[PDB]
Amino acid sequence: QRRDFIDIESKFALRTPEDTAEDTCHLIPGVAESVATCHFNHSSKTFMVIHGWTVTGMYESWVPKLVAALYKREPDSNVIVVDWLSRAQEHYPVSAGYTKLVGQDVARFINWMEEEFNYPLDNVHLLGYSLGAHAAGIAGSLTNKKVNRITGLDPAGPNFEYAEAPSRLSPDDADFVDVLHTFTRGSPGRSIGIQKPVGHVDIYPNGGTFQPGCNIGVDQLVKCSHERSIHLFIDSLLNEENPSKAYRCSSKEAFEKGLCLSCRKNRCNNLGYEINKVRAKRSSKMYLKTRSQMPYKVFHYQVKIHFSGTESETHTNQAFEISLYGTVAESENIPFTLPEVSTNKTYSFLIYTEVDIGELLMLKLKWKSDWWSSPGFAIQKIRVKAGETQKKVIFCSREKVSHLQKGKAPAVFVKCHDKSLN
Amino acid sequence: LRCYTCKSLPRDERCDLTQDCSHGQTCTTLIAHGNTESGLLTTHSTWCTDSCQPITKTVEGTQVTMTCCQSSLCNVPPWQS
Ligand SMILES: *[C@@H]1O[C@H](CO)[C@@H](O)[C@H](O)[C@H]1NC(C)=O
Ligand SMILES: *[C@@H]1O[C@H](CO)[C@@H](O)[C@H](O)[C@H]1NC(C)=O
Ligand SMILES: [Ca+2]
Repeated sequence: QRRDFIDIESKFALRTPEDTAEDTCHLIPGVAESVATCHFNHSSKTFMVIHGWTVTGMYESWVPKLVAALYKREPDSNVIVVDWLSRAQEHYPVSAGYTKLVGQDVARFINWMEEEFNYPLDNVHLLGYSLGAHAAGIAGSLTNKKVNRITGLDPAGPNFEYAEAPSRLSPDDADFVDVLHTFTRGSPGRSIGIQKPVGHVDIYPNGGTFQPGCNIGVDQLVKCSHERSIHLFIDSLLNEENPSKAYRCSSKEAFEKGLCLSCRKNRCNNLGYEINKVRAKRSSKMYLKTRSQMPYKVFHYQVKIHFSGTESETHTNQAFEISLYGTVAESENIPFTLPEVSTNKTYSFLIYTEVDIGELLMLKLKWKSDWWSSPGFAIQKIRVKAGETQKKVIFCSREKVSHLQKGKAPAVFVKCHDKSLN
Repeated sequence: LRCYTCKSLPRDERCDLTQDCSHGQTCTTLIAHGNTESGLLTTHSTWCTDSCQPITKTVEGTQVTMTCCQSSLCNVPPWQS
């Protein structure tokens, strides 16, 4: 049958857990014997890794890392690496046009596997990076039956931002499309990563514009925010027990105020491999904060403070520190500044931490910095909502009220109530 | 189950408040003992919690004691009953 697939330029290398770095064995379309030579296990699910644009025409160092993580997590699976390197080492708008041909080559290969060995497409998960997410989506749209999953790892933005659904990744391309947006910084059509939601679940770590640990200090520096999507996904493969929670929110601004930390009917989901495959009418744009390094997981808290005073005082751009103490551990001197701090007014805000403090017990609050007497607010209670545990916690002052004075001693609050939200 | 549901009461104040708990809920008592800008103070908080786990931890010079309970109106500090 080799004659029927001779026009295909993309190569399909079936890597193994012991040999993750090289394209040793190829699954050649039309040659059923190659599938047996490469020892493809017909009883296992298939992960097809699709790379992006490569200025050097060779594999970026993340490829052996993802393949290694996918075999660690799923040891009996088949990790196929799709090679479209010559088409990927061209002027960007040329390479971006080639995703339609690579998509066609991927779909024809998936269809040949279905036809030749009755392999189910419901056992196929496509993982496309940058241009590869678009080619994964194009492929998904050309299969005889829908593929089970497509994971878009920061799909490319220029030429795709205003592209119609057939020309890019869309939710229609697979039964479930999950996207990680990590380099949306720039104006629409001029952002490295796609801005617009293109899946069923579109996750935007740290707002999605840029990633932590990526400010200055082959073109590794210019691409770490883009490439963080793969490492965020690798981390989810390596920590099945402790997934990173994403939260559905109206905007990245409302999520920064701690307004979106709910888990009620898929308002929260797992980032990565352990995602709950929930399809919705409109796409749920989701948010979360992360660390700068692997393990990326953080704990999100909304903090609400009512500031009570005698006289009508207003203070702008005020710096504070919050210390959280739990049964497991503690996380001290967490800074946050408030734009306005007024008398008899309440303020909400998001606080996050890499530390698993456990169940909260104590909260310490410091107001950071004579011609004038130091300003102050009387605080009775602090309400905290914990996103990961889904617990509404109340802290109340040790005495009747805890006096919060600028540059002075911190206010101490202890837990006085707990409620589970589920 | 019926637990006492009171927020940060002074040591020598009795909880006159109650709440009929949900399923799988137990009575908890949180006692905080330590120095304040009003002298060494003992407080007690009580509520229906979904999963209670006993603990005693000294956090920044404040002894925090959590205890757990399965019988009605049993979340009473040791110095009261
Ligand atoms: C093939 O995969 C199945 C699980 O899908 C596993 O039980 C079996 O051991 C694998 N076969 C080989 C040759 O390892
Ligand atoms: C703040 O509210 C309290 C009553 O809760 C009142 O005594 C105080 O005067 C108020 N301060 C101002 C400036 O409104
Ligand atoms: Ca599409």
